[PDB]
Amino acid sequence: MVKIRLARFGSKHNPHYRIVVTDARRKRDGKYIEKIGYYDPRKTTPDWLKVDVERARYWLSVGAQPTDTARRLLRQAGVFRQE
Amino acid sequence: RNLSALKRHRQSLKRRLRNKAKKSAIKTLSKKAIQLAQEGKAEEALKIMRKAESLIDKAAKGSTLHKNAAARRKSRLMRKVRQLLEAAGAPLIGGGLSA
Amino acid sequence: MLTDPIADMLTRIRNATRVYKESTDVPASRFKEEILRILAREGFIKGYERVDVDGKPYLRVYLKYGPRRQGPDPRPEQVIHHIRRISKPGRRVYVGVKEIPRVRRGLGIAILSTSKGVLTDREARKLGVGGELICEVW
Amino acid sequence: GRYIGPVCRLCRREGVKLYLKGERCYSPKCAMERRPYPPGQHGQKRARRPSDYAVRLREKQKLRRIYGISERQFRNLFEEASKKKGVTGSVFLGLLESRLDNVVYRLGFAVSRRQARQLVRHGHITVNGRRVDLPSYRVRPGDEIAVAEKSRNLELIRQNLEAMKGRKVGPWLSLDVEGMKGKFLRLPDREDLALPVNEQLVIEFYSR
Amino acid sequence: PTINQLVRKGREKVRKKSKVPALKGAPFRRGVCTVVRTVTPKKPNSALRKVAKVRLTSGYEVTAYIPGEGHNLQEHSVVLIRGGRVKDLPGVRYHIVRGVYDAAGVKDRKKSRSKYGTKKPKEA
Amino acid sequence: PKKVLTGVVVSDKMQKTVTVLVERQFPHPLYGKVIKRSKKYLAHDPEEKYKLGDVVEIIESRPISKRKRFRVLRLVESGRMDLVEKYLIRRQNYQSLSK
RNA sequence: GGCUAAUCCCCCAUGUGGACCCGCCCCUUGGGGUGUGUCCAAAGGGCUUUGCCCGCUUCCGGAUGGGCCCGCGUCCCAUCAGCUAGUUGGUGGGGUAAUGGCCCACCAAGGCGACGACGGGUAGCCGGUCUGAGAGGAUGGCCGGCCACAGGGGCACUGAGACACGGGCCCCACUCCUACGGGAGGCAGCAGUUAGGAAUCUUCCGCAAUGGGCGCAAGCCUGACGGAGCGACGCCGCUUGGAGGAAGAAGCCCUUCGGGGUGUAAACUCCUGAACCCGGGACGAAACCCCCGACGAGGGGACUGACGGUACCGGGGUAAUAGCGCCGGCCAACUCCGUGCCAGCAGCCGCGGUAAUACGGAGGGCGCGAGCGUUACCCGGAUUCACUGGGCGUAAAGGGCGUGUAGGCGGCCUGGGGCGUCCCAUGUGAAAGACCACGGCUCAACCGUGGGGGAGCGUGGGAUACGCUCAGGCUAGACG
RNA sequence: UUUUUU
RNA sequence: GGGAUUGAAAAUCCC
Ligand SMILES: [Mg+2]
Ligand SMILES: [Mg+2]
Ligand SMILES: [Mg+2]
Ligand SMILES: [Mg+2]
Ligand SMILES: [Mg+2]
Ligand SMILES: [Mg+2]
Ligand SMILES: [Mg+2]
Ligand SMILES: [Mg+2]
Ligand SMILES: [Mg+2]
Ligand SMILES: [Mg+2]
Ligand SMILES: [Mg+2]
Ligand SMILES: [Mg+2]
Ligand SMILES: [Mg+2]
Ligand SMILES: [Mg+2]
Ligand SMILES: [Mg+2]
Ligand SMILES: [Mg+2]
Ligand SMILES: [Mg+2]
Ligand SMILES: [Mg+2]
Ligand SMILES: [Mg+2]
Ligand SMILES: [Mg+2]
Ligand SMILES: [Mg+2]
Ligand SMILES: [Mg+2]
Ligand SMILES: [Mg+2]
Ligand SMILES: [Mg+2]
Ligand SMILES: [Mg+2]
Ligand SMILES: [Mg+2]
Ligand SMILES: [Mg+2]
Ligand SMILES: [Mg+2]
Ligand SMILES: [Mg+2]
Ligand SMILES: [Mg+2]
Ligand SMILES: [Mg+2]
Ligand SMILES: [Mg+2]
Ligand SMILES: [Mg+2]
Ligand SMILES: [Mg+2]
Ligand SMILES: [Mg+2]
Ligand SMILES: [Mg+2]
Ligand SMILES: [Mg+2]
Ligand SMILES: [Mg+2]
Ligand SMILES: [Mg+2]
Ligand SMILES: [Mg+2]
Ligand SMILES: [Mg+2]
Ligand SMILES: [Mg+2]
Ligand SMILES: [Mg+2]
Ligand SMILES: [Mg+2]
Ligand SMILES: [Mg+2]
Ligand SMILES: [Mg+2]
Ligand SMILES: [Mg+2]
Ligand SMILES: [Mg+2]
Ligand SMILES: [Mg+2]
Ligand SMILES: [Mg+2]
Ligand SMILES: [Mg+2]
Ligand SMILES: [Mg+2]
Ligand SMILES: [Mg+2]
Ligand SMILES: [Mg+2]
Ligand SMILES: [Mg+2]
Ligand SMILES: [Mg+2]
Ligand SMILES: [Mg+2]
Ligand SMILES: [Mg+2]
Ligand SMILES: [Mg+2]
Ligand SMILES: [Mg+2]
Ligand SMILES: [Mg+2]
Ligand SMILES: [Mg+2]
Ligand SMILES: [Mg+2]
Ligand SMILES: [Mg+2]
Ligand SMILES: [Mg+2]
Ligand SMILES: [Mg+2]
Ligand SMILES: [Mg+2]
Ligand SMILES: [Mg+2]
Ligand SMILES: [Mg+2]
Ligand SMILES: [Mg+2]
Ligand SMILES: [Mg+2]
Ligand SMILES: [Mg+2]
Ligand SMILES: [Mg+2]
Ligand SMILES: [Mg+2]
Ligand SMILES: [Mg+2]
Ligand SMILES: [Mg+2]
Ligand SMILES: [Mg+2]
Ligand SMILES: [Mg+2]
Ligand SMILES: [Mg+2]
Ligand SMILES: [Mg+2]
Ligand SMILES: [Mg+2]
Ligand SMILES: [Mg+2]
Ligand SMILES: [Mg+2]
Ligand SMILES: [Mg+2]
Ligand SMILES: [Mg+2]
Ligand SMILES: [Mg+2]
Ligand SMILES: [Mg+2]
Ligand SMILES: [Mg+2]
Ligand SMILES: [Mg+2]
Ligand SMILES: [Mg+2]
Ligand SMILES: [Mg+2]
Ligand SMILES: [Mg+2]
Ligand SMILES: [Mg+2]
Ligand SMILES: [Mg+2]
Ligand SMILES: [Mg+2]
Ligand SMILES: [Mg+2]
Ligand SMILES: [Mg+2]
Ligand SMILES: [Mg+2]
Ligand SMILES: [Mg+2]
Ligand SMILES: [Mg+2]
Ligand SMILES: [Mg+2]
Ligand SMILES: [Mg+2]
Ligand SMILES: [Mg+2]
Ligand SMILES: [Mg+2]
Ligand SMILES: [Mg+2]
Ligand SMILES: [Mg+2]
Ligand SMILES: [Mg+2]
Ligand SMILES: [Mg+2]
Ligand SMILES: [Mg+2]
Ligand SMILES: [Mg+2]
Ligand SMILES: [Mg+2]
Ligand SMILES: [Mg+2]
Ligand SMILES: [Mg+2]
Ligand SMILES: [Mg+2]
Ligand SMILES: [Mg+2]
Ligand SMILES: [Mg+2]
Ligand SMILES: [Mg+2]
Ligand SMILES: [Mg+2]
Ligand SMILES: [Mg+2]
Ligand SMILES: [Mg+2]
Ligand SMILES: [Mg+2]
Ligand SMILES: [Mg+2]
Ligand SMILES: [Mg+2]
Ligand SMILES: [Mg+2]
Ligand SMILES: [Mg+2]
Ligand SMILES: [Mg+2]
Ligand SMILES: [Mg+2]
Ligand SMILES: [Mg+2]
Ligand SMILES: [Mg+2]
Ligand SMILES: [Mg+2]
Ligand SMILES: [Mg+2]
Ligand SMILES: [Zn+2]
Repeated sequence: MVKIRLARFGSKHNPHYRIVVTDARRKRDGKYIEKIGYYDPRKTTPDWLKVDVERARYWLSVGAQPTDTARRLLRQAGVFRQE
Repeated sequence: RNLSALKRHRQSLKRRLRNKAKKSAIKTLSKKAIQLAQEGKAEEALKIMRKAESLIDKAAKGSTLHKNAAARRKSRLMRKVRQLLEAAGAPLIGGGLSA
Repeated sequence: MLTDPIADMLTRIRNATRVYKESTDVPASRFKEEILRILAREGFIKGYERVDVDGKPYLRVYLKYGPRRQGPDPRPEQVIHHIRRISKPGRRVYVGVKEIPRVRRGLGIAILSTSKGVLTDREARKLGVGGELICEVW
Repeated sequence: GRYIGPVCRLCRREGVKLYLKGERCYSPKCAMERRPYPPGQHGQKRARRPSDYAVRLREKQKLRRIYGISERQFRNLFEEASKKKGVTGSVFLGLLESRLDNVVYRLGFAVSRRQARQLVRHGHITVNGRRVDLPSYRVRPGDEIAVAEKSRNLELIRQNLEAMKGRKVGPWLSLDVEGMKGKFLRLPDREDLALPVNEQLVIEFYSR
Repeated sequence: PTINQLVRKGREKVRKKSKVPALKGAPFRRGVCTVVRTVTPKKPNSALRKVAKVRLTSGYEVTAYIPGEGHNLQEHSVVLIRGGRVKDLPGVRYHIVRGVYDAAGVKDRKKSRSKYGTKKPKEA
Repeated sequence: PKKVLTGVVVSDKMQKTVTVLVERQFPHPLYGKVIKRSKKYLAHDPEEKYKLGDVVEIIESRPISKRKRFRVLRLVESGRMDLVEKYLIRRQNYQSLSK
């Protein structure tokens, strides 16, 4: 089952994530299908979250499955906002 | 010690017996049907070949033959019967095969 | 038989200039004639002309040299200091348009044979085509 | 930890006045006064014609010892400049002159380089309002290098800024003397520096 | 060689042979001494150079030079082998590390103490 | 694209199969000159059409046997034994250079 | 031996539909449609119990992951030259998801090799990394991708997937239990022990974060992971003070006995304040969940730390580790005494046999500095395997000579083709790295965001000078 | 015969 | 093992 989740790319005590589409069976930091954004949890920069919604909306159409965290971020960039 | 994935091996052997036996009947009926075709008896070969087909497609319902593996045997069976029935043909029952 | 007629011609010119011949004949071929045209255009020779020698065509090449020099060895400077065949038989040398070399930091030429014709490097880079690299001349 | 030891001895071995001592390299005591010969037992002996290497070596030391840097940071700085676009020679200088510790000296907040080093290391120096206690920190063009108001009442700072009234500052620097502020306007040019150093000799030192 | 010749046979990379068969190409190797000798050197010099035969953990038996002014090395002491030859004795390719298991460092050595394996003294 | 090659038939002697010899030209990666290698492909000929000396196109196909992954696309040119005798003579030279 | 439940197993039914034989139609390898005939479906549970949630069945498609096939590339030895019996192909069959000598029966007698077969040696491969002006050489640790293995060897079962590290069977070696009949094991998982070795760590904390498994969920499991510990092992930042201070103390060192040197260095005067103490004290954490709204969008609200009372901020505040190598030339830095071919140094050339800047110590100097030296190995200098970029009269090197096989190479003119070669477009060239730019840790190392490049190969389009090829002609080469 | 050519 | 001997050694010669 292909999934939308976070991969860790920071350094020790400096985490930086890549919101990422990959098969749930690969390592969390290993090869992935597409990079669909990034996440800085410590909010060190004015832009610590980006998505490219229209691409995230694609992978949900074909049945990717976001983590509880990935979804919490996708909702922040309004992938699911429908008005 | 004593991980209870041993339960998995237990069930393994049960399924072994189920699959094993289903296939035994497939083989025993196919050979029976081909024999009658080779011996010219057209009605009896068809009546049997139908059960073989039914037994085959039924084994595909479970995890025994699941794939196109079922179609192989069905294909090879119907082929051999109709050909072996090409010796004083007269395909009496005509049930299984096509006009 | 002659082995590489072009290097042969390049050498006829090379050997003739070192003794300051006024002219030199090379056996006539159209391809050779197209090399001689680039040199004549580029100012390395006065020029060439077709001519017969015992029935068979040849090409007189009219070399040029500098002014007579001062004390010992008055012999003039050469116009062709260096001529060297690059792509020979038995090892052929082709270059793409980006692989075309800068000869003597621009003060020389490199005669390319391209699908658009025998060109100098500058003309070939401007025409945007590569090809077989015939020789450096500087 | 950088070189810590006698200094007006290095004034001597280079044969040029080195101003690492701050004051008294101005007063007639620098020992470049009435002792310009190198240190040691063989100082007064007639020197042998230096090797082509010996020249290039003494020239880098002339430069490195001026800024009070370990060869490590010094060599890294140089290999940095040979990569950046522009003259490897001058760019190198602009990077040493961008060191905070040197900037503090150039701005006359401290008497010497070494004293400016201690002022930074002890947090007395502000960069754009924040404290910076790293001497190696590189100053950007435009940054405000001030004195932390905690130390603005300190007698060593009021001492050095007292003598700074009316003294002129570098064409790439400017300072407010009362509020103890200061600004790094732009990188300095080769011409801007009066350093008695031939950079081309230093580039040639690292060619080998 | 014609280009064709290079296409047919080509150049041959030169294989460099090792000057130190301290096997596994290790940086050091430890061994046990067999003899402790003193050997006369090659032509232009003369002295009594102290050496030792050593059975190695590599399975080899080789001579080794004992550096320094004096040594405590005996017939049965165990030692560490360094590598690097002694020019003026033939067939001596490896040195001995002083300050290792049973080869004491050189006493009263005050200049080059990393080599010769001696500690730092006190000054009153 | 299924790879397409063009070579010459050098072996008739199998059943429903021909040996096609496919030459190749390229610059040497270091020494540059244009060098000429050539590899033999076992091509499938179901109708036994093609013969010795025929220059044929060959096309990457679904495996027919071991060693057989190409079929004969079309006949480019028929009957040039000069190409075959170049290969025959070469193979025949191998009987020296042993002992 | 006996009883029993089910989302366990089976039979009948319904045939959306799919499977199979045959026919036909379109496509073109076994792709898609169609007709007749035959064969094939299922399982329930939960509640806010009239409706909804979790599931079940057959089929079409998507997505992701993978099997198999092909072109090209992929180390050394020719003192390995001939190898091959399922071996090469064929017909039919078995097998599998599927092609295939994958296996089988029968037929034909083939297949491979100097363009290196067969044999031997060595070795996981790549992204990359080190080096180098480059071309190249070397390498494949960490991180990322593919592969193979799980004490050695073989085999299957279960399953969507395995021929399965912590699953099963058998043979072998080894350890443990053994009532001697027979059994149990399998750290190349994390730590840890032991052996070998020059040498490589904690039987640590945690489920708080990210990710994975099961579950409606609550939650459970996770030595993946996130953190801490030890080791200057690497990199980076940082301290061992700063300013004043004698034409210049003592000591030590040299001396022409005048003096010179260590050296503003110390002492001493003033200032700052690494350590350490005190107070405060994190980001990493917002969802899952609950409530509103329809269990959607959206809004609202609540719990949740290993690191850790650590980072960091504020207050107080002490002058507070320096070492190691070298000083004959290459190569930066020199004098005295000691020793007399001794003791010793030595990377090479060489020093030492009574004045040694080369041994040993001292004084001094040079170089780096929490490091500095050494040994091993790799590239470099080495244009010393020479593609870039070398050579063979006497320096290493022309085969004793001919004949000629393969191969390499090919005069002048025209035309066709467009294989090499060149141009355009396009796909591919994962990420990380490298490069440029900006940004986040006070800087940096480290990390983040964005940008550009790229040989190679696929595909489409084009050019035709040169090389290739086919057709024609010439006579200067060659032959008669 | 051995080192050292000053 | 100390003297002659040599720049110093080997050798040779002397207690
Ligand atoms: Mg996977
Ligand atoms: Mg993005
Ligand atoms: Mg935002
Ligand atoms: Mg956004
Ligand atoms: Mg989770
Ligand atoms: Mg949507
Ligand atoms: Mg709306
Ligand atoms: Mg068990
Ligand atoms: Mg279970
Ligand atoms: Mg039976
Ligand atoms: Mg039935
Ligand atoms: Mg199965
Ligand atoms: Mg060339
Ligand atoms: Mg190209
Ligand atoms: Mg160029
Ligand atoms: Mg070039
Ligand atoms: Mg253009
Ligand atoms: Mg530069
Ligand atoms: Mg530039
Ligand atoms: Mg100033
Ligand atoms: Mg300026
Ligand atoms: Mg360099
Ligand atoms: Mg090759
Ligand atoms: Mg060849
Ligand atoms: Mg070779
Ligand atoms: Mg070895
Ligand atoms: Mg051995
Ligand atoms: Mg051994
Ligand atoms: Mg050595
Ligand atoms: Mg061909
Ligand atoms: Mg045939
Ligand atoms: Mg090749
Ligand atoms: Mg190569
Ligand atoms: Mg090349
Ligand atoms: Mg066909
Ligand atoms: Mg066609
Ligand atoms: Mg051929
Ligand atoms: Mg029972
Ligand atoms: Mg029972
Ligand atoms: Mg039914
Ligand atoms: Mg229907
Ligand atoms: Mg038919
Ligand atoms: Mg029907
Ligand atoms: Mg069921
Ligand atoms: Mg219900
Ligand atoms: Mg109900
Ligand atoms: Mg109920
Ligand atoms: Mg697919
Ligand atoms: Mg696929
Ligand atoms: Mg080898
Ligand atoms: Mg074979
Ligand atoms: Mg065999
Ligand atoms: Mg056999
Ligand atoms: Mg078959
Ligand atoms: Mg299977
Ligand atoms: Mg089949
Ligand atoms: Mg047959
Ligand atoms: Mg081949
Ligand atoms: Mg061949
Ligand atoms: Mg082998
Ligand atoms: Mg191996
Ligand atoms: Mg580089
Ligand atoms: Mg390589
Ligand atoms: Mg390798
Ligand atoms: Mg390689
Ligand atoms: Mg390799
Ligand atoms: Mg590891
Ligand atoms: Mg890496
Ligand atoms: Mg990591
Ligand atoms: Mg790896
Ligand atoms: Mg692969
Ligand atoms: Mg195995
Ligand atoms: Mg095994
Ligand atoms: Mg399953
Ligand atoms: Mg496996
Ligand atoms: Mg396996
Ligand atoms: Mg295990
Ligand atoms: Mg077990
Ligand atoms: Mg068992
Ligand atoms: Mg051993
Ligand atoms: Mg041990
Ligand atoms: Mg660890
Ligand atoms: Mg679930
Ligand atoms: Mg509930
Ligand atoms: Mg547990
Ligand atoms: Mg970890
Ligand atoms: Mg450091
Ligand atoms: Mg001082
Ligand atoms: Mg304070
Ligand atoms: Mg938090
Ligand atoms: Mg928060
Ligand atoms: Mg939770
Ligand atoms: Mg409600
Ligand atoms: Mg919400
Ligand atoms: Mg404080
Ligand atoms: Mg002090
Ligand atoms: Mg010198
Ligand atoms: Mg020494
Ligand atoms: Mg004496
Ligand atoms: Mg003396
Ligand atoms: Mg002497
Ligand atoms: Mg000395
Ligand atoms: Mg000495
Ligand atoms: Mg000293
Ligand atoms: Mg080191
Ligand atoms: Mg080397
Ligand atoms: Mg080289
Ligand atoms: Mg050599
Ligand atoms: Mg060459
Ligand atoms: Mg050149
Ligand atoms: Mg040479
Ligand atoms: Mg020759
Ligand atoms: Mg001779
Ligand atoms: Mg001869
Ligand atoms: Mg001949
Ligand atoms: Mg020939
Ligand atoms: Mg030609
Ligand atoms: Mg030809
Ligand atoms: Mg044409
Ligand atoms: Mg045509
Ligand atoms: Mg073309
Ligand atoms: Mg491209
Ligand atoms: Mg990349
Ligand atoms: Mg590089
Ligand atoms: Mg910054
Ligand atoms: Mg590109
Ligand atoms: Mg194309
Ligand atoms: Mg005639
Ligand atoms: Mg004649
Ligand atoms: Mg005599
Ligand atoms: Mg001499
Ligand atoms: Zn001074």
